[PDB]
Amino acid sequence: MRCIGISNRDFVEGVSSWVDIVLEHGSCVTTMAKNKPTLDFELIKTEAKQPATLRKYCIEAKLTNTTTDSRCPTQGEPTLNEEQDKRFVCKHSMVDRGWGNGCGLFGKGGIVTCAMFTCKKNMEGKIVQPENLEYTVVITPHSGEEHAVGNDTGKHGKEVKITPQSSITEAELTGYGTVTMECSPRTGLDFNEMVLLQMKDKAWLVHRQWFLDLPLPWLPGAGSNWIQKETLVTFKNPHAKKQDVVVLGSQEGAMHTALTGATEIQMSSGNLLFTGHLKCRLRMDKLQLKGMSYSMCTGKFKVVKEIAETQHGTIVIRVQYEGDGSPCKIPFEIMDLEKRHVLGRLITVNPIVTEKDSPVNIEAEPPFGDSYIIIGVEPGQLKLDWFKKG
Amino acid sequence: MRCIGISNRDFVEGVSSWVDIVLEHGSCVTTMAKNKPTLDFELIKTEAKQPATLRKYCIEAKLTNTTTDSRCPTQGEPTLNEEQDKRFVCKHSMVDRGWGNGCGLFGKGGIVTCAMFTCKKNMEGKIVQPENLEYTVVITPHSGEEHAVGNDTGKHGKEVKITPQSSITEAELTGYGTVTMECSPRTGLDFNEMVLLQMKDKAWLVHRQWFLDLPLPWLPGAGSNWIQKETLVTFKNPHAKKQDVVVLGSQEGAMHTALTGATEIQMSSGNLLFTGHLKCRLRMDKLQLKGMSYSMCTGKFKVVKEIAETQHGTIVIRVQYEGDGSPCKIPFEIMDLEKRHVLGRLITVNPIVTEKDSPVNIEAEPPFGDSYIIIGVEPGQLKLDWFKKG
Ligand SMILES: CC(=O)N[C@@H]1[C@@H](O)[C@H](O)[C@@H](CO)O[C@@H]1O
Ligand SMILES: CC(=O)N[C@@H]1[C@@H](O)[C@H](O)[C@@H](CO)O[C@@H]1O
Ligand SMILES: CC(=O)N[C@@H]1[C@@H](O)[C@H](O)[C@@H](CO)O[C@@H]1O
Ligand SMILES: CC(=O)N[C@@H]1[C@@H](O)[C@H](O)[C@@H](CO)O[C@@H]1O
Repeated sequence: MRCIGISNRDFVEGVSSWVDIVLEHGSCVTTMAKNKPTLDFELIKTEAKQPATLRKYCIEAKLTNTTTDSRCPTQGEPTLNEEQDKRFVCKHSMVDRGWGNGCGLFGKGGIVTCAMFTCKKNMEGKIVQPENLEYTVVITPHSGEEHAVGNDTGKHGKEVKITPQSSITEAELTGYGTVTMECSPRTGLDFNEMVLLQMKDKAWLVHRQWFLDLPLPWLPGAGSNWIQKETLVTFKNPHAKKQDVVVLGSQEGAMHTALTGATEIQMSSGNLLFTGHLKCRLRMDKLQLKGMSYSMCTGKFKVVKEIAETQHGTIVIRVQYEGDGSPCKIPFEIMDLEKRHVLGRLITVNPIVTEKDSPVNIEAEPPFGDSYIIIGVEPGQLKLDWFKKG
Repeated sequence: MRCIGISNRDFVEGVSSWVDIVLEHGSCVTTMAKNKPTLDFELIKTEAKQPATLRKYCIEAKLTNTTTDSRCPTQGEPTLNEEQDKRFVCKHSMVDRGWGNGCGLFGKGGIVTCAMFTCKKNMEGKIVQPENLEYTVVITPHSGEEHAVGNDTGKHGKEVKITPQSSITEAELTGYGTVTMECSPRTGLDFNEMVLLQMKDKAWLVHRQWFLDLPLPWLPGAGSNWIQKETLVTFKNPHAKKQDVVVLGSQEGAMHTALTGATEIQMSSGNLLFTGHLKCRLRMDKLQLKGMSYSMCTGKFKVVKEIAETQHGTIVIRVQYEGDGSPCKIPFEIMDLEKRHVLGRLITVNPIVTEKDSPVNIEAEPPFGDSYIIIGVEPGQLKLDWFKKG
């Protein structure tokens, strides 16, 4: 009864067997099948089991251990062994030389300045495969338990992992039997032309060329010497006196700007927010209603909570049984105004009392306008008035 | 003799009195005036004596102490006292509510999330006034001291501060008298439409509107609640379940990108690199050559260093006096090939020996092509061959 409360809910009625449903983060589905239990379905997680790094980008660097080799006007070209260390970034320039700084001659002497580049912070691009993602789905049967209604905690339901690969999941719905699932990872957005870009806790789904065209230092998906370090390094020699080098500073904020609200996916508890869909097929044949032998409850009920309408025109009520028959079925029927002609269906099918002092929640779909909610049988049979919106 | 060695040097000859010169970081000037000492001029610093902050921009923020007030479908509008704390950033949104999360009703209940914004790192924009800047200039007379040549240390010269305001500086050139200065801060780049933007050690000179159009949080030049914090804050409520807020991350690298090589000024030793010019007028009347009574040196000399050409066609030589007359003037003349007709002028005017064993440097301008450098008088008078470039 977890979908109750939730606006993006979806009512799906089975046949007489198989049922089709579509799940997506934030959406919920309630299935109905006749002679079968009502079930709530919700996609709770999407896990990537160690994908792949297309590339890694440095977004914040260091610049240290600066060295330099400067020749005299005559002495020719500068040389630093650092010019081979691929961790260093270098650049040649000329500077004035003369008696004043160690040369017999006067003129431009060459220089070469190098500095070790070090990455402080980075982001990674990953290649995603629905097929290979692992999905976690929660099934919560409409048992009517005193605390079932919209309980976002998971103890009222079974958690199922749908391995695109490994395949076809089966489920133990305690006291109700077994159900089966066979889903298909759906989605618009072509995925093999997209990339999961992670920056700490955040992460979007970008295109491939856009990601690869990124003007930043990088390491192969497969550190070993960053590539294109100059993108973040600058050399300066304004007055032909000496040459300085400097980094550019975190491109973190810069990146976010470029990712302006793109397909973000970032983080539902250090976890993924799957982009689109999950079409499934459910088979209930191995499932069965609970308590179809039970006696009709003959005692009277008392409204413990209060008929409250859901965003979809259904009503939810919580009653308490004070009779002496438990376990027993709850006499529930929705009638019209001339008291005779049933006008509404139960969503929480086959309502039953399990314990004297344990309330029972029931969701029903009353007709539009004026109706009656008759709980129990006379004696003190409850007759509640209801008017439906619109 | 500090300008010797330096490519951006500038030779300026006085009259018979006043002289005009232009200084700029990296450039050097050598002045000559006849019956007057040769002097080297160099603008070493430019100091801003506590300018003004037009505005201050936050380029890196925090987001903490997150709070929220969420009403039930019925309860109406959300309210947080944080909505008044100008340190907090807030945003209203709606979320699904129902029995499952604390409401008797079902529907959208309003929420309002707020979080305290804190600036981690910032940059300031300052309004610059040449007039009011203070300039430091080094005057280094061509004394010919054994270590004078291009000595970038300042002990061979006087440091003078030219206060645009306070005004007209006077100078004590020990043993040489006094000289005077009256400069004018020049520059293209209109300054009252520009701004000095500082980011730590770095700093450029940007335009006013560009600086003010900056899409970042800011504090008045005259903290008291940053303005436009949202520029760095984002709110999200994907599934109508809860609303999260998040900052955007350092815009440091982003800024640098936007400042692509603009008029940088950043840092010559935690100091300014003045953008353009400084036109001055020098009066030497109160100056005088040194040792114009001295005897002609009669003894012989020895070349201690070695005639070496400067980037401007001048030559520099260092000799040592072995005679017995000191203090005395050094017999120096440049002749042509038929040994009789002086072809070159001295830059280091009135060369004199001050101590037997203390070498003397002399800079001279030999004619183009073949010439003679005759040092001393016969006996062992030095006759050196020289060929001039081009
Ligand atoms: C090989 C070398 O140059 N070592 C120095 C190290 O001693 C120093 O702590 C560091 C910070 O300046 O720079 C270099 O790592
Ligand atoms: C949402 C709600 O009704 N609260 C209940 C809570 O009292 C109980 O501890 C838990 C276990 O069944 O389920 C829900 O969390
Ligand atoms: C007024 C208030 O909420 N105090 C808490 C403080 O105790 C805590 O250390 C900090 C970090 O979470 O957040 C807030 O400052
Ligand atoms: C550049 C050069 O010739 N070095 C000298 C140095 O020997 C001396 O200590 C100092 C003081 O006069 O002047 C210069 O620094």
